Amino acid sequence: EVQLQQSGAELVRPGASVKLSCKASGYTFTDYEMHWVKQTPVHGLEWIGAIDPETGGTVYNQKFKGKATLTADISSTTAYMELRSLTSEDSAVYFCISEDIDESKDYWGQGTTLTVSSAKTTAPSVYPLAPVCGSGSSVTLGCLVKGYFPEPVTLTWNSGSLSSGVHTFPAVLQSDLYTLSSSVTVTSSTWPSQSITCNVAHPASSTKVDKKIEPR
Amino acid sequence: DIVMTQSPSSLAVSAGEKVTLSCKSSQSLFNSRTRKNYLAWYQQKPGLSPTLLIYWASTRKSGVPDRFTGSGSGTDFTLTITSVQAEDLAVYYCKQSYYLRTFGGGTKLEIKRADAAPTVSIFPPSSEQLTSGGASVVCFLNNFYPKDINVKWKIDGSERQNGVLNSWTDQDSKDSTYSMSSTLTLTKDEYERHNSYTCEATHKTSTSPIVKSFNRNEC
Repeated sequence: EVQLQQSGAELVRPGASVKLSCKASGYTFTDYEMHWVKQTPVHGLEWIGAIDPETGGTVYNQKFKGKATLTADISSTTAYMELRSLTSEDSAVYFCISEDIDESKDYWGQGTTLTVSSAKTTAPSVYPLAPVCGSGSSVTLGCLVKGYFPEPVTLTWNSGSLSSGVHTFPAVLQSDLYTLSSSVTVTSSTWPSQSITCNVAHPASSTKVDKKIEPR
Repeated sequence: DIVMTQSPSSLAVSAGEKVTLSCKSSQSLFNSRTRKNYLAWYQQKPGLSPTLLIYWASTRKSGVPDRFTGSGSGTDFTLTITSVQAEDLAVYYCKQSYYLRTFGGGTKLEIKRADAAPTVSIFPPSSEQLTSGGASVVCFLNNFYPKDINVKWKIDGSERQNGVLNSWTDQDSKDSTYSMSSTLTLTKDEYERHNSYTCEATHKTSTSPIVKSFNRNEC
């Protein structure tokens, strides 16, 4: 099974550089070209460049020549992309992509969220939101993920086995700290007789927290 | 440096309808050795990597639903979705691979549906948050349509504007509605100075707002 492994988040200071890594597995590493793509809300997807691991040959989007440098280590089947002289303009999600010789198939990493900032990494506080004290057909529970930095967090319910009736709200930024929430709606016959737990991952702090929703 | 342009940048349709997405390249993508147009289409859903739909401009990737059809040659290409499903909401990107790679600017596909009122739920600070010394009051306005909506907080009967952060979900892939969270953030000291906390949702489905309220000292 072909897999491309990228770190969830990197936080680096403005003016510094960073080497993002992309660990490939499940195929013969030198057979496939490796591409890098930047995603921002403003520009959508931008191709950065590609390296041929066999030859070390590279090619670049004109926009990123002299910003990015692509390399690869064959024995560790890992591709790297170095970004230099970082600005807020470089904060973005960065994907690696392996292009199969079979042009019907390409393989994407999960994307590394790079944040160029001087602010400190802050793990979230995760708070269970049970209903107000005081009955209906169904019940809505919440999970409040407050005061983390940098992005992202991922949130599931019951390890992802509870996915219907779920709403997860994009984070907002305030005073260099993000807050996000999620709601889940179930029937009153399922909660609280069955356990419902929200699971929060904050990759930049290696945080993985579980909060069981308990009645007030 | 081949340039790619997509249109429209966004469009909305009801489920069951057809959509045609256009993509133009600054030069021909046709290779006169392999006889291929090196043009591909990708679907990107929120929070996921893009997935390949069509390559060589018309060859549907195995396992891609039949309703997706690519077409075109030279500089002009089309992605057709012959019957839009609720789960097809996404940004669709074209990508040339003739000389280098270049992505188009994308088309965001949104879905139209009947109006629906929000279901409003209010949440006092958790006891965990209070023991940590903070206090956030949360209101969810769930499964409404259209996306426009207004929230008013009242504290002890009087409007509160400071300290509110609002956040809209992406359109639901199953029922095509929107939801919105509204969070009033106070210090614990400020929370304990007041008693009644109210969130009022005004939506085009009713002239009367939908109101949820609680009193702190009834916890």
